[PDB]
Amino acid sequence: TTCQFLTKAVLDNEREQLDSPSARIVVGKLNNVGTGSFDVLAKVPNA
Amino acid sequence: NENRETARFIKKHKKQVTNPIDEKNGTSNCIVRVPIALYVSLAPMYLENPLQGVMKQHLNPLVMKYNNKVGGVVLGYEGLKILDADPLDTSEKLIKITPDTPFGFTWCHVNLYVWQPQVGDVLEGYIFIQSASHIGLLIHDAFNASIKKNNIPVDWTFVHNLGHWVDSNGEPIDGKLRFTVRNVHTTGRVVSVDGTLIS
Amino acid sequence: SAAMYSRFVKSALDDLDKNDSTQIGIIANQVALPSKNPERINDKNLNILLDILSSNINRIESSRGTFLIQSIINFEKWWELPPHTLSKYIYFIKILCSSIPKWWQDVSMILVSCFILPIKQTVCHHDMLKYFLRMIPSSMGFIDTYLAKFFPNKNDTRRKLVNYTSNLLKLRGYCSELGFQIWSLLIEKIISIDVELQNELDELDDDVDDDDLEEVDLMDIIEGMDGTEEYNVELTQGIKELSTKLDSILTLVSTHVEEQVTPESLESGEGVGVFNTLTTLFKTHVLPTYYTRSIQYIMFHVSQQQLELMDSFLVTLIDISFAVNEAAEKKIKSLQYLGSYIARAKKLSRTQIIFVASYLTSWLNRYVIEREEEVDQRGGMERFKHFYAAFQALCYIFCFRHNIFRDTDGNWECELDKFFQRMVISKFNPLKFCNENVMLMFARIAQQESVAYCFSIIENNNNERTRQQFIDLQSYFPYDPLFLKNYKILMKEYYIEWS
Amino acid sequence: PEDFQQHEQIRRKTLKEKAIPKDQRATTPYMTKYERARILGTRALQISMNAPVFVDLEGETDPLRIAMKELAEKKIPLVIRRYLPDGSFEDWSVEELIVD
Amino acid sequence: MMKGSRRTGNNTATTLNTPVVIHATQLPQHVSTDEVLQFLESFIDEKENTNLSSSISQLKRIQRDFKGLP
Amino acid sequence: NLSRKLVKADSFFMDVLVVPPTRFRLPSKLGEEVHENSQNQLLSKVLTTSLLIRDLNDDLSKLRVIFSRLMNAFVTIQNDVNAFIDSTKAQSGKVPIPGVKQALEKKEGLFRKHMMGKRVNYAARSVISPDPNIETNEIGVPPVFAVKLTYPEPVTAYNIAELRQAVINGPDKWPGATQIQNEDGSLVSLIGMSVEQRKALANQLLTPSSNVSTHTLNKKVYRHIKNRDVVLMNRQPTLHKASMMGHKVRVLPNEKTLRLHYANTGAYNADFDGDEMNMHF
Amino acid sequence: DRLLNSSDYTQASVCRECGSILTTQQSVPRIGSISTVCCRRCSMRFEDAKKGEKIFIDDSQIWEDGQGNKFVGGNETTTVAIPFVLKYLDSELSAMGIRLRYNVEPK
Amino acid sequence: ISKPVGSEITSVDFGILTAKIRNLSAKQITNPTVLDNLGHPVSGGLYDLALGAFLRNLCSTCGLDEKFCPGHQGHIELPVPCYNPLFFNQLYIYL
Amino acid sequence: TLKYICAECSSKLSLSRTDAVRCKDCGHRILLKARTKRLVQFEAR
Amino acid sequence: MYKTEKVDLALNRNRGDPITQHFGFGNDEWPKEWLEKLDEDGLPYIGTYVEEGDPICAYFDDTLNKTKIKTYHSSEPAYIEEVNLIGDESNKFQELQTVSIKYRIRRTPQIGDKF
Amino acid sequence: TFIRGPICGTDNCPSRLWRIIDGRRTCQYGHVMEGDVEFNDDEDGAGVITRRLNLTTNATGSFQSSQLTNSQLLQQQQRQSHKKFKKLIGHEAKLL
Repeated sequence: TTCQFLTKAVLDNEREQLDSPSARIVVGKLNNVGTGSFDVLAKVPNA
Repeated sequence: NENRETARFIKKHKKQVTNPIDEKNGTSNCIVRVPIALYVSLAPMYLENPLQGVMKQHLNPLVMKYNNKVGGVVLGYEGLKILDADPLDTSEKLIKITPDTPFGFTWCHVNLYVWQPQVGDVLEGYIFIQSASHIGLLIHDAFNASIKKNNIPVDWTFVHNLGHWVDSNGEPIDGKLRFTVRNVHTTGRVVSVDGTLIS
Repeated sequence: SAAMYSRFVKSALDDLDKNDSTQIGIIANQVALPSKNPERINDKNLNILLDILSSNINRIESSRGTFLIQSIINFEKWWELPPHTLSKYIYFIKILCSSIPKWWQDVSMILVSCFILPIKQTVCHHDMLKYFLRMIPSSMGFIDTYLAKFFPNKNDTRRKLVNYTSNLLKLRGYCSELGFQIWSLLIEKIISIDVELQNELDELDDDVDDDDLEEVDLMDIIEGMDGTEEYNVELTQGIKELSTKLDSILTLVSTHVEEQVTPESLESGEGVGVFNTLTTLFKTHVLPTYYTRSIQYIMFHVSQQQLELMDSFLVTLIDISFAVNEAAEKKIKSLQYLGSYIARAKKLSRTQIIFVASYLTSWLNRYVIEREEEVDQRGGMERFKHFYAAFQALCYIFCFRHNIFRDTDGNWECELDKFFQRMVISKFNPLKFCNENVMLMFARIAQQESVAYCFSIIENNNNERTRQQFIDLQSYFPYDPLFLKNYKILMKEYYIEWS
Repeated sequence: PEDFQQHEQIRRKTLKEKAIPKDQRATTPYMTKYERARILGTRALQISMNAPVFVDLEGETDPLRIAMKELAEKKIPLVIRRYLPDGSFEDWSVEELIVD
Repeated sequence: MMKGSRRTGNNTATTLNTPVVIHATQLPQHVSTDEVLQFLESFIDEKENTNLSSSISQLKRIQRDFKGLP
Repeated sequence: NLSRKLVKADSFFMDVLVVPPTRFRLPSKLGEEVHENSQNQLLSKVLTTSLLIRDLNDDLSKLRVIFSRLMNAFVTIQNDVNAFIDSTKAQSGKVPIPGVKQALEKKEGLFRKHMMGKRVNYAARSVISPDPNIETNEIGVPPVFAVKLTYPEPVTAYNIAELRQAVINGPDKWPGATQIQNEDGSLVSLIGMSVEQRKALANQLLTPSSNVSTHTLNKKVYRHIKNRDVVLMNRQPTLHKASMMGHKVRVLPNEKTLRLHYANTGAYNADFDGDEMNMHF
Repeated sequence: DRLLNSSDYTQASVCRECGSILTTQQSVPRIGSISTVCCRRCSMRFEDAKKGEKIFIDDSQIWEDGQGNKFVGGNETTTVAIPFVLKYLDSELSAMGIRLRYNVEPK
Repeated sequence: ISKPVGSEITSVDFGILTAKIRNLSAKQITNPTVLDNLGHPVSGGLYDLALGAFLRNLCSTCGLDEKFCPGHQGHIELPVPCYNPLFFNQLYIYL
Repeated sequence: TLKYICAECSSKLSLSRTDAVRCKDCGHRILLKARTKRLVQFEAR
Repeated sequence: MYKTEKVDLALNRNRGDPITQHFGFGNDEWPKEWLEKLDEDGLPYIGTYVEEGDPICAYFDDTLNKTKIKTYHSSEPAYIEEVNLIGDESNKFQELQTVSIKYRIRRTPQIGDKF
Repeated sequence: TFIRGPICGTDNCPSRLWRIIDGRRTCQYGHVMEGDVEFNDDEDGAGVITRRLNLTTNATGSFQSSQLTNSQLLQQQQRQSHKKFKKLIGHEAKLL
């Protein structure tokens, strides 16, 4: 019932926070269940 | 009801600092230091000397070119400072790797010495050549000016043999000329300065 | 006629204020006809159109004024005009782009694209080009994008290829601030033709005399043809072109760099800048090229002219080959390059020969304590590939330069007749693990110089005997004899034969 | 103008109220099976783009097998940021985590 | 097509070339002529102790402009 | 509400449509027979009716029957935009024209067929075959599959010895390559070449290009699938996560089928009588 | 990898002011310039030059299209990596009178 | 992997297109003809060349070709405001 | 001389342009193509 | 494995429509290298080995002034077994427009066949 | 194999084009241009849409083939021209 929920999302004027995995695959964002559940940061020596 | 929208456009284009006419030379001031914040990409080959990596990838392509966000010609830079992603200062900072690529993005502060002239400014550059259509000038030995024929007083002629330009008082004009700055152009990668001698 | 067409072009010029722009699409069309269509404008009316447009500039600054300045740019064969129109055409562009500093985006699109043509064909092209370097300082940037883009195709004739690099070695001496973007554009675009040659090297090129062929030699075909034009393959690539392209181009590199090195420019000029812009281009470009002859002769041709240019490169070549902060397969290749540069170079000093070998035997005698009982531990003989590569370079010197190390008495410098006595019977056995052929001839010469007696240990490999990229670097001698038929004539003074 | 500086100041102060300090973090001291696959993923993805390697690679051509050797000797210069589900985070380095 | 790829090869302003965003964080604050030559002498000495060669020689014209004569 | 914009009534009413770009409205085709699009068919009926209700408004502008066709034209200008968005909420021969709403709601449509269920490059499928002479964590790749599937391997100082040999072998001999990527982004296919060009191009891999925009990037040789790569291997009803496991690659000559150990037949729940498995690389 | 990096994966352009994908455009450059990417509903046509004593435009905010116009503004666009179906989805919801505003946080 | 992405989409707002679509696309479509005889895209039709390049013609909006143009939108000026069948069930409450 | 074969009466029969595609002895329509002397090659496998 | 394929050129017409496309080759042009698979009547030699892509019959339509071929498009190579020539039924003067070719795919017991 | 199209980039190859493994067109010297993606559709009745056909999408890509009456200009006049013996022989018949 896709456009049932679509009209509901517009009449609510909803912001999609993009954190369910079915919403990250739609917008192409990386899923965060497993290896996407953290961030890797590189340590650089110079100030 | 026609003011809450039109106000959003005037302050978008109103320049922050106007150029002042300084030390009573007539010449206005156009060299200005501005602090900026960047969002750049450090690369894996420069992961041992990160300051040299940002300087060689993002800062050196920017010098001596017109930049949109500062409204001027970026002369040089001073004081690069990478923002740490760890709000603990220190040398061993750390930046964030993108998930897909090995590239790391970060924030940086640096002071840009930019050259920002506006309209209504007065500059003194040396005349490169002169003809019976224009006067061409090297502003500060690096920039270019073009005083067109409608922007020259009518009582100033041109003697020909090429040749010197003739003013009203019969003086063949010398290189170091004062001129009023008209609409500064953007169009080519060569960034020129239109001018007037009329007032 | 001359007074008739002078107001014919002012009526069209006054059509900006009349606001219809009548003959701008006609008068400037007339100057846009090609040379092969003789219905174009003559030069007398071209003086008429020019001096109207050189003396009034206010009335072209519009999008209707675009097409006429386009036509002066696209004026084909402007460099073949008579001097009362040529020297007036030159003065147009010098005040066109002065009045509007926008068209220089598009003028040197035409000026750099005519560097294909020869030197005396385009002596006026550099007169306008150098002018706008001292005129427009912020044009050094995008000129470099015009040199790389209008560098010719690799499979062109040499006429587009020996006259482009000639016009581009022309560009260096007038602007050394450009400098590094010239040689990087040459050296990488020489390897494009260079390494397409040695993988052919099976049989010789016949010296056919028809090398320098001809003098100066001097239709729309625009249809809807984008269907199938199948099976017109004829896949053939020439070979004797490619030995003569490197004859043509790389002689002119070494003939003009012969102008660029002489001590009048090495002491008060920019000749050391030539020497530094190639050695820093040596270790970046040509040293990671696998199996490439005939391009390391340029650094060989230059670093032999003075005693300084030699000695300011031997210390550079060794710092590549013995610093820990490099890659190992660079370090082995520079040792591979060092023994072949010393022994295959004619005009050197004899005290330059010994200091390489004195430092090299020092490195083996600074090896003498630290790493000479590591062999018996659990590992391989591949842990010592830097040591074997350095000893192999030592053997390659003595197989060529041996009589230098004989002193006046008849003895050997720095105990070379005692040094190999220790190295052979050491617990590395460098007779087996170095190259076979450089060690085969070293055993013969050690008998004919009475230095070592290492026949029976090369004999002592009967039942006794990753590695493939280490055997192969022992087979790449950098100063193998040149195949190029016409560049060796210059190299005959510099490069030593077999005997 | 200053309206950027009013926003950068907020963004970094909000990012200061999420950084849990090194004395107060309360997650596990183990490398939890997914760091190890992503550390060796990302470090090998750097070594293939000419990163400086801090191990004596001995004829190993595989970039992933090199990172598995930089991990065993604690030579990987990376930092894991463990997100707690309100947004706040703990920065654990790779040297102090314990690999399985 | 070809000249579609020339215009991709014309600019080539990507995220290794150019930064993502640039914001001016304060008001631009002018300096005297006495601090321009104080700056251009140290900045040229830093970058000459590759590319940037087409840029520094324009600064040396600018450096010579505040005290000398073409 | 942080913009404090007003909830207005013209949110409910459509003063204009928008038309999708031409790329999204290309003509349909069957064989040589290139028909007209579904989307243009509905969108023209609105545009004829809009011109009518404009032309007939000029007819009533000079003063009955003309008031009864204008009011009937409001029924059908509403009914044809109702047809443009929905299909069941319009009238239809037997099965009417699909609207943009009904292009979205089933197993097919858009939101499950092309957003959760995309089709992928670098994949292969074949019948599987038993093998006790491979490792249990392995799949036996045929040489038919092996000379097609390629992996971009960036050329560096530690792999130029094995990537020169890949460009020399070319896309016929197995431990080879198919195309190399320059530092500018363009590719160079090695298919039609001979050993002259390929050996003269393997020797240029570590050469820096003169550009400064791409002085960071290096080249990428698209080597074939060697014995050290891995593979996602996929029995087709994936009822649990052990039906999609990661095998190592062992390239076997002289075979036409994927070839799998017996220890993996309980995990995928496979019986070796014609099961196809997807090989994702 | 098996749902973006192999299937479609476009690097599209996105305006950082209206937050929309399909309102972007690379300009037709005037003959000296290089073409750049500029939004459309964040843009204002050059006829709207209505009233620092004067409010003249910096000429770097002025871009053209091939149909003739000059627009002011429309800058602040970026490049994000999306699937292509999101570009097609956002062109089907526009036909329904529905807009999708994308929040792109590095600003 | 050698083309990194910086900015990235973090959250998605839903919304309604106001009738100021005339800002982003005034290339409006009035002719219900799709193609003429002799196969050309007619001006002001549903295959106009300002809506993106088509049949090897250039885009009148991009200046780019058949492949490189992203496509562009176009509006159809309804002379009267007929309502939307999506939001109709939820204005019939409010009426 | 290329020919054909009538499928019914088995008469060998060449056929030219502007001819009814028929046999000329019986009136049969189905008219199969004969094979001529022409080299094909095989592995003996 | 045998397999037939009806090659019909009268699919595109009505009964009141005159003839457009004709079997056999065209002149005033060079259709290259199609004569190794095909005979001078536009039909294949029988016994001929055809792969995917290979021409299977030549026709000449008058509405293009051009000789196009039809193509054997199948994953499995075959041999032309039979070529039949279907005559007309209605009138006694029009050209042949229906040809049914028979292919022969050899099928040795490869690995994966079920016994 | 080769399909002649435009000239090619790189300042190297001026030649025709040629498609590569299933998806993209290259020159014969190795160089390949961007955006070359072949746009082939799927196959699934399928809506009551069977009319208004003018194109035939030849040349391995998008569209623009079969222009209407681009060779019919001699076609309706070659029924009355190709065949002989029209019995219009009036004064030549007395010579015949």
